[PDB]
Amino acid sequence: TSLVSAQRLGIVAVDEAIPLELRSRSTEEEVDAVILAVYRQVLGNDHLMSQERLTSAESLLRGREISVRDFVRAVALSEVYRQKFFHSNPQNRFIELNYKHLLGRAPYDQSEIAFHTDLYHQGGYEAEINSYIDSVEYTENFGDWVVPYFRGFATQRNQKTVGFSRSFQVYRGYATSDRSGSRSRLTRELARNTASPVYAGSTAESLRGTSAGSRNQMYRLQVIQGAAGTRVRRGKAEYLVSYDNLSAKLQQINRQGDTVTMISLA
Amino acid sequence: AITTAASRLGVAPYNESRPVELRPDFSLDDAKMVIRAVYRQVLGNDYIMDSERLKGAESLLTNGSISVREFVRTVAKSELYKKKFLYNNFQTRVIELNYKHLLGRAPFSEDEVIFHLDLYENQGFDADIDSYIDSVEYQENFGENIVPYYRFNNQVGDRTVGFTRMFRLYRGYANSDRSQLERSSSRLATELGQNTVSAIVGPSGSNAGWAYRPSRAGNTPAKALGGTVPFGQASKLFRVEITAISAPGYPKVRRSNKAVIVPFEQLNQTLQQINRLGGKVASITPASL
Amino acid sequence: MKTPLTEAVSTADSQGRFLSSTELQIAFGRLRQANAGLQAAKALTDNAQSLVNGAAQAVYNKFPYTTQTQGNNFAADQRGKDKCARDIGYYLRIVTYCLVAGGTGPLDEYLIAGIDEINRTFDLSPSWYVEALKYIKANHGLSGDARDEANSYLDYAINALS
Amino acid sequence: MKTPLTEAVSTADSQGRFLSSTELQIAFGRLRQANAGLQAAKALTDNAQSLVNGAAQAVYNKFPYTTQTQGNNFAADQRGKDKCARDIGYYLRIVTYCLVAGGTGPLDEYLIAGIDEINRTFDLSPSWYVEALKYIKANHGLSGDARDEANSYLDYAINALS
Amino acid sequence: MFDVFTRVVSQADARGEYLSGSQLDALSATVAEGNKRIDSVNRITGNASAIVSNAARALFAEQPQLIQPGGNAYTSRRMAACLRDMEIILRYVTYATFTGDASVLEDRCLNGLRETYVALGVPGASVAAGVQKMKEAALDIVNDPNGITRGDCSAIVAEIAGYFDRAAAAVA
Amino acid sequence: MFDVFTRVVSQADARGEYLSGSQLDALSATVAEGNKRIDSVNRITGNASAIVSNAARALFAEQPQLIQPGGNAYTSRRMAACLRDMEIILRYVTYATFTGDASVLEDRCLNGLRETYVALGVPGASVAAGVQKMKEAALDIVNDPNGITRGDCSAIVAEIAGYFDRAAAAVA
Amino acid sequence: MFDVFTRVVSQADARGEYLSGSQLDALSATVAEGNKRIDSVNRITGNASAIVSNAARALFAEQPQLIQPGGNAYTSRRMAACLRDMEIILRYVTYATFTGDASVLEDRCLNGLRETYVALGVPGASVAAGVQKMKEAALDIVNDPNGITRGDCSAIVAEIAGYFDRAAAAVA
Ligand SMILES: *[C@@H](C)[C@H]1/C(=C/c2[nH]c(/C=C3N=C(/C=C4\NC(=O)C(CC)=C4C)C(C)=C\3CCC(=O)O)c(CCC(=O)O)c2C)NC(=O)[C@@H]1C
Ligand SMILES: *[C@@H](C)[C@H]1/C(=C/c2[nH]c(/C=C3N=C(/C=C4\NC(=O)C(CC)=C4C)C(C)=C\3CCC(=O)O)c(CCC(=O)O)c2C)NC(=O)[C@@H]1C
Ligand SMILES: *[C@H](C)[C@H]1/C(=C/c2[nH]c(/C=C3N=C(/C=C4\NC(=O)C(CC)=C4C)C(C)=C\3CCC(=O)O)c(CCC(=O)O)c2C)NC(=O)[C@@H]1C
Ligand SMILES: *[C@H](C)[C@H]1/C(=C/c2[nH]c(/C=C3N=C(/C=C4\NC(=O)C(CC)=C4C)C(C)=C\3CCC(=O)O)c(CCC(=O)O)c2C)NC(=O)[C@@H]1C
Ligand SMILES: *[C@H](C)[C@H]1/C(=C/c2[nH]c(/C=C3N=C(/C=C4\NC(=O)C(CC)=C4C)C(C)=C\3CCC(=O)O)c(CCC(=O)O)c2C)NC(=O)[C@@H]1C
Ligand SMILES: *[C@H](C)[C@H]1/C(=C/c2[nH]c(/C=C3N=C(/C=C4\NC(=O)C(CC)=C4C)C(C)=C\3CCC(=O)O)c(CCC(=O)O)c2C)NC(=O)[C@@H]1C
Ligand SMILES: *[C@H](C)[C@H]1/C(=C/c2[nH]c(/C=C3N=C(/C=C4\NC(=O)C(CC)=C4C)C(C)=C\3CCC(=O)O)c(CCC(=O)O)c2C)NC(=O)[C@@H]1C
Ligand SMILES: *[C@H](C)[C@H]1/C(=C/c2[nH]c(/C=C3N=C(/C=C4\NC(=O)C(CC)=C4C)C(C)=C\3CCC(=O)O)c(CCC(=O)O)c2C)NC(=O)[C@@H]1C
Ligand SMILES: *[C@H](C)[C@H]1/C(=C/c2[nH]c(/C=C3N=C(/C=C4\NC(=O)C(CC)=C4C)C(C)=C\3CCC(=O)O)c(CCC(=O)O)c2C)NC(=O)[C@@H]1C
Ligand SMILES: *[C@H](C)[C@H]1/C(=C/c2[nH]c(/C=C3N=C(/C=C4\NC(=O)C(CC)=C4C)C(C)=C\3CCC(=O)O)c(CCC(=O)O)c2C)NC(=O)[C@@H]1C
Ligand SMILES: *[C@H](C)[C@H]1/C(=C/c2[nH]c(/C=C3N=C(/C=C4\NC(=O)C(CC)=C4C)C(C)=C\3CCC(=O)O)c(CCC(=O)O)c2C)NC(=O)[C@@H]1C
Ligand SMILES: *[C@H](C)[C@H]1/C(=C/c2[nH]c(/C=C3N=C(/C=C4\NC(=O)C(CC)=C4C)C(C)=C\3CCC(=O)O)c(CCC(=O)O)c2C)NC(=O)[C@@H]1C
Ligand SMILES: *[C@H](C)[C@H]1/C(=C/c2[nH]c(/C=C3N=C(/C=C4\NC(=O)C(CC)=C4C)C(C)=C\3CCC(=O)O)c(CCC(=O)O)c2C)NC(=O)[C@@H]1C
Repeated sequence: TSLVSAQRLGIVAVDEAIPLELRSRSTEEEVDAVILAVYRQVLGNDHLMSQERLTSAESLLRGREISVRDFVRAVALSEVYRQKFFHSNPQNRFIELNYKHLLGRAPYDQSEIAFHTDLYHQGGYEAEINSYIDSVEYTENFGDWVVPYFRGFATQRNQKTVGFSRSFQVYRGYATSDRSGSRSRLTRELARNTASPVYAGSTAESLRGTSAGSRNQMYRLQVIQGAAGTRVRRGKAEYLVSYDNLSAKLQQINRQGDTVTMISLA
Repeated sequence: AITTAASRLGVAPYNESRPVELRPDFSLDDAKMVIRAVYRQVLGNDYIMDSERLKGAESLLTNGSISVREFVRTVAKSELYKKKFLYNNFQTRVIELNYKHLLGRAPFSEDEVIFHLDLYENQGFDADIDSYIDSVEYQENFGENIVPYYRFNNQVGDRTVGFTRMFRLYRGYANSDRSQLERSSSRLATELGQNTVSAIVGPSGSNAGWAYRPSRAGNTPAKALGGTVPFGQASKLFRVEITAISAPGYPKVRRSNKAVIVPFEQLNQTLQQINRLGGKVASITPASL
Repeated sequence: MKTPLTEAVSTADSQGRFLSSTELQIAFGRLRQANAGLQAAKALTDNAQSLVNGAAQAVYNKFPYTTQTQGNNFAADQRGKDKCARDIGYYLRIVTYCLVAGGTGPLDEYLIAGIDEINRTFDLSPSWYVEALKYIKANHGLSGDARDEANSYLDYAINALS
Repeated sequence: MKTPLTEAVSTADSQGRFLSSTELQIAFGRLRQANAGLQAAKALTDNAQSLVNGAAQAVYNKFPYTTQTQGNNFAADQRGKDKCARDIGYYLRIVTYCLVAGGTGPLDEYLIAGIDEINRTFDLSPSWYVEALKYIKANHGLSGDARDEANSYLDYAINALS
Repeated sequence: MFDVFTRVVSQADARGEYLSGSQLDALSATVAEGNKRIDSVNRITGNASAIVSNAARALFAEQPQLIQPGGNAYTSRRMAACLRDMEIILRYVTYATFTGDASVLEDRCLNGLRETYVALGVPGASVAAGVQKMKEAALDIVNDPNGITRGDCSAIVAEIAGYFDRAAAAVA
Repeated sequence: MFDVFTRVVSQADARGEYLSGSQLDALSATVAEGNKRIDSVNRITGNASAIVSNAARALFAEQPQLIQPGGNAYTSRRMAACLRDMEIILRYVTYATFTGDASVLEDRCLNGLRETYVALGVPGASVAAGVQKMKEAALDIVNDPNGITRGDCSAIVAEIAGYFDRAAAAVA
Repeated sequence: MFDVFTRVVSQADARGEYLSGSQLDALSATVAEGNKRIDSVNRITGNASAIVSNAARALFAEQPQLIQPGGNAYTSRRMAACLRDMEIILRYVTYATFTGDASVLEDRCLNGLRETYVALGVPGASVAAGVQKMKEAALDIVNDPNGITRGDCSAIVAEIAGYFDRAAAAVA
């Protein structure tokens, strides 16, 4: 996005990122950069140990035996990708990680969760992974030679608006990674076809003045509430409380049976 | 509810005053109404000069940065509130004022005094204010978005002792909680300590005997222990509270307020005698049977 | 946005590398250019109003129809002339920003990106702005490195428009 | 953090007013005390190890059962002695923090709040720490304003423990 | 919140270490500047209404779109809110100067202010311009030589400049 | 919240049906195990302080970075908050044991606890380790065969273990 | 991200105004300072491995709980990830020094870092301590007078120290 929203949302680096294309007759440093970019983006910005590198796959990329898309497929199908994204993750978290790593976006619909779940159940992890890489979306966005990059913060054709908001649920910052078993943040949002407020970068913080407590810290409690007291006017509720009253807010939320969806520092 | 005696007490203006709620996506008049209601009720109807107004808390409430409950908390923890109600008051009076402002009711028993005085002494005034505001009672009555209001009417977890003590704490609509006859003295220390009640005396303009207050000592007890025996033959006994006794003058008149237990058969004579002594009848309560 | 220092850092970061002698030479080139760029920005700022007014008049002279045909996209009335002068001032101010920054990054971020569909939606002819930029090129009165860098920005805008 | 300056600003902010002469006098008193507090912190810091060892020895002498009775809460072994020396060092270091800050705020924030729950849960006698603080009072060797302010913080800790 | 003393104390406590000799010497140095700091706080406070009013007048003179009908400073309620905002920023800047630390300004005033302004359509660039006007008005008032003891206040002026820049950067 | 009976009542009411003979017999079997359930609750309650203190000691021995300066359990208010959190987890586990249902533990203790610990910077994995220590001590205490009518308490012990695992899984 | 020039460019564009004479002179002053800024970047880069290794050694000596089994720097993978974090922080500090602006730190290096550390259980205070060690070593390397033209580099050293402190505060 433009700078004025970019600094607020903490997505400046994504906006200024330039797609990396492996051209013909590329030098050694260009193949090195492509391999590094693929490892960074497909493995979700983990510190990749040299013992986890795909030496044969990157040799085939180096000798121009395979394309960038093929190397991306090899990294995605590799046991390293399985270990850190599949074997200890729920299926819905796993496929949103696949959407982030392979297509550079957040899931748009619950039907996309129904797809890749049935696809896994029929054809295994390999068929499920190949669905993303062989998709029309991957072809039109990246082709055979462009390293996949995150696209959820930019307006795409055939995109739902919610994706942009949901993008902030799968991209938590430039210095973040998809390393830690974890549950998807988008489960209820996808199932009920909703959107959640974006609290990313500096958007989550709120004014304090003298209303914050001793340590000048406010907390935002996003809860789902119903009538169990006073009249409830909305199903969604947001409470801004100081640290000193946080426990009290939690307990009164708890004794009314309201479910806490998110708690963040504001 | 209170219907026939609402105007005599100060309850009638609060009968048609609905609770002030800040709805989601509120307008600016809604924000100003919440600010006005909070100033009137939390600060006990004191006049608020412009220099004492909490501009930042008002701004934050207007913006939605804080809720009504948070704004009430900020007002109750402010230096304005502590100057008006904390620094010059016995902590039992502070507790009475806290219950009246933040909960809209009088303290029920000595246990509340115990809890709040211990909490003030061990963790400070701010923590005590928090206990008033984070209480289950506050949540069920006002919640997050409703300005606290006087709870005159009977409710689920009430005691009638609170109904009687409300009129010890509240002295009329044009009254300001720092402009009452008892001034800075605790109104309920004896009552909460002894688990007793006082006959309800209404506010000034609606009740001629409004100014009656019992003294420190030498007060006529509520009930007629002994029955009608000291009064010869009598049917029923009544405790009459009399204020503004002045006509005979000192030394014939020592205390301008006097409570007398009189038989039914002397009630006519008692009333005439009260008229002669220039007094005003505050209340008359059955004392026997 | 596109400047020698930020792109050197972004290229180095995408490669996971420290800044090496290459990026240091990039900074040296920026330092060599920067004083001339700053004095070009000062000279354009001081004579900004005269340059903007003269550029608008040159556009009106070479495109006289813009001064008497009625319509929202033309400068026949005062509102059109105010919009036109504001647009030319936008161009000149962003060019001074480029001279300060040492790259076309201000032009790309503020003006160049999305200029074509704006010009299309509001039926604004890019040849008008090309003539305004040509007047600015011919009347800024700069010399040496300041002129060379400023003209590079002005005809970068011209190339983007044509 | 209860310090003169932070509390002055907090009180002024609750009234929403600028800092008047009252807060300036609070700052002047803080300035009058600060050099003595800093020298007190330096003297306590330079002598800290001997103070902690001597305080630990004083506690072990007054309560010999702590050095000879088995149990996690006692110092009959090396682990318990190390925990005891660590606790006394915490006390001394936070006292130096109080001397630097000009108030009991470090003691309140780091040590005092919740200490009775600590001593109850882990069966630690507050009398031990009172004896350690008395040794520090009797042995810090401070004089004048530094001694008065340091003894105020040590006595604050003693009063909290008693 | 922190002041100049408790900031170093908190860093040391997180490290579990006593303050070093250099840190204590630096704290003694800022004690030696304390009179100058109190003078700065007093001079800005004593000129606060003039600073806010002149800065606002200059801001609306150079940005007439703020006060044109429909502008963000148009209507007396929004103009009052703008003036109040300027005074709030100036007051928290004085708080930061008094404490010797930007924690009060950042935590109580600046945090979430940009979000609030965005959500309201308050133009943060012009608020930053107004804070910049209050900037030189206050720096010239702090540096006014008349009726004060002679000495160099360059360090405290730089610190106040930094607080004013933090506030302008936070809003913009 | 739900207890063991009201859980099946809610499920039956959502289906519009009476409990079946199998459901009534399962509830009767729960009733027949009630004395052991009360015994287990009583034994954990009577040793709650010991469980919390021993588990905290074991956790801080195995994870010393929690109590070193700068650690999340360092300073008396944070160590006390941590001990209080241990106590709260144990108390709600006892509540779940008493009711025969995990709804009280989920709805009143674990609701938003992971998000709370993430927001506060409290390490949830270390909390889970402390919960595992409380689990092992408490299961030993419930299985102690001294001074109680001998019986097989494996089912209630497995249920208590499940509640402890639920707490530890929610925090970690 | 911004460099020292584009920061004021973006501020001016939001204001819709040309850079004033004072801003252009300040930028010219920054340009005249440029050679020593390039030396500071070069000196930190040429000693990056020594800075990272020595600071890591000092951090693990001061906090042995990190490297003992069960600690967050125990095992080769976790230790190597820690060494990479140190190198990365130092590299981004060099980026900030080279550009003259801190936006590269917030945009990239500190963008969600505290969230990452909380999620993984990495002790942020220990990272801040390591960053402080790298700060002291790098400032010593920059201030070394041997083999360079003599001059005053106090302003650039203060700026580098500010970048290091901001990195430390992002995780502390
Ligand atoms: C596993 C939990 C252990 C175990 C338990 C066990 N308890 C009983 C029997 C009883 N225990 C009680 C309990 C109480 N009586 C009281 O008044 C109170 C105080 C409020 C308590 C806690 C009772 C009433 C009984 C029944 C009578 C009796 O004393 O036996 C049994 C026997 C089976 C039964 O369900 O009645 C068992 C098995 N036994 C073990 O071996 C475990 C270590
Ligand atoms: C503080 C940083 C230290 C310091 C620096 C300093 N350097 C110079 C001068 C120059 N330094 C360079 C740098 C390079 N030349 C190269 O080819 C390379 C590799 C690409 C580098 C890094 C240059 C070009 C100069 C100018 C020539 C000269 O040697 O004078 C100065 C002098 C002032 C100036 O701005 O030129 C200073 C102050 N000096 C100290 O005392 C600190 C320890
Ligand atoms: C114009 C009337 C107002 C305005 C608009 C504005 N929007 C954006 C950015 C985005 N708009 C969308 C919306 C969609 N993308 C889609 O694909 C769809 C259909 C499914 C919609 C509805 C999104 C997602 C973005 C962000 C991503 C992107 O910009 O590509 C901007 C740019 C904001 C920035 O800072 O760059 C603007 C300016 N702004 C106004 O002031 C008008 C009132
Ligand atoms: C070392 C001083 C301390 C320490 C570090 C540690 N960090 C991680 C893991 C990660 N570190 C990062 C950080 C970055 N990645 C980037 O791309 C950027 C640049 C913008 C940064 C700042 C990330 C994202 C991770 C996530 C995991 C990954 O593998 O990348 C670990 C690993 C934790 C684990 O393996 O579970 C460690 C150990 N740990 C200490 O104890 C030191 C105090
Ligand atoms: C060593 C005994 C001889 C030698 C080797 C050499 N090989 C290459 C380059 C490549 N080797 C391969 C082969 C494979 N890669 C794989 O992944 C697998 C398993 C499927 C095999 C068999 C490939 C594909 C290449 C090209 C890619 C790459 O360079 O890594 C080189 C480099 C050639 C060059 O750089 O141009 C060399 C040096 N060289 C000798 O002199 C020995 C006789
Ligand atoms: C003015 C003609 C005389 C005078 C007045 C005076 N009054 C007060 C204080 C209060 N006045 C009221 C009255 C009302 N408040 C209401 O809300 C209503 C309508 C329902 C009325 C009629 C109240 C309650 C107060 C107390 C509140 C407060 O803030 O004071 C004072 C102030 C006394 C003091 O500050 O100590 C004064 C001075 N004084 C004169 O000399 C005139 C004859
Ligand atoms: C101790 C030397 C003697 C003693 C004391 C005692 N006091 C109470 C109860 C109360 N004390 C107070 C006091 C105050 N209220 C305030 O507002 C202030 C401070 C501003 C003070 C000093 C109050 C209000 C109570 C009631 C609440 C409470 O009970 O805590 C008791 C308990 C009385 C009872 O029966 O509950 C006692 C024991 N008693 C002696 O015998 C000593 C000579
Ligand atoms: C009915 C047999 C007689 C009667 C009753 C009557 N009562 C009221 C009003 C109130 N009743 C109470 C009593 C209580 N409040 C409590 O909290 C408790 C329990 C702890 C008691 C016993 C109170 C305080 C009120 C006033 C407040 C309220 O009603 O909410 C009325 C209404 C009077 C009026 O409307 O003014 C009536 C009619 N009246 C008869 O004639 C019967 C003999
Ligand atoms: C004079 C400084 C102020 C003043 C006085 C005032 N007092 C009265 C009336 C009475 N005063 C008393 C006195 C007492 N009762 C006792 O038992 C004691 C102790 C032994 C005392 C001191 C009484 C009983 C009355 C009423 C009967 C009587 O008048 O004697 C008045 C007259 C009030 C009226 O209007 O009736 C006055 C004026 N008034 C001021 O303005 C001075 C500040
Ligand atoms: C002047 C050379 C000719 C001319 C001008 C004219 N322009 C417009 C309208 C717009 N101009 C722009 C351009 C920009 N906005 C920016 O933010 C920037 C980048 C920093 C640029 C270059 C835009 C977006 C518009 C439309 C919105 C607006 O009105 O501001 C008009 C009016 C068109 C209309 O329909 O309102 C005119 C008249 N007209 C001539 O005849 C000249 C030859
Ligand atoms: C020394 C006077 C006596 C003694 C000490 C002893 N202490 C413990 C355990 C703890 N001490 C503390 C205290 C603090 N932690 C802090 O962070 C601070 C504030 C900065 C303080 C004051 C705590 C929290 C513990 C328990 C957790 C921990 O181990 O850190 C022990 C061990 C108790 C146990 O059960 O493990 C001991 C032995 N013992 C003696 O005999 C001395 C007389
Ligand atoms: C003045 C230079 C510019 C301007 C200002 C303006 N601000 C608002 C509204 C608010 N300002 C705040 C800010 C604060 N409130 C506080 O308590 C504090 C300290 C923590 C701050 C910094 C808030 C919260 C609001 C909203 C609530 C309120 O209205 O008070 C407005 C009004 C916006 C509206 O539409 O109502 C205005 C006008 N506007 C300009 O154009 C100037 C550049
Ligand atoms: C101890 C095993 C670990 C640990 C704990 C720790 N927790 C906090 C703070 C809070 N914990 C809670 C949780 C609850 N409060 C409740 O009322 C209930 C029931 C709903 C729960 C589960 C809350 C809300 C807080 C914050 C508010 C408050 O403390 O009252 C802290 C303090 C953190 C801080 O002071 O910043 C700590 C230390 N820390 C560890 O390192 C252990 C692994």
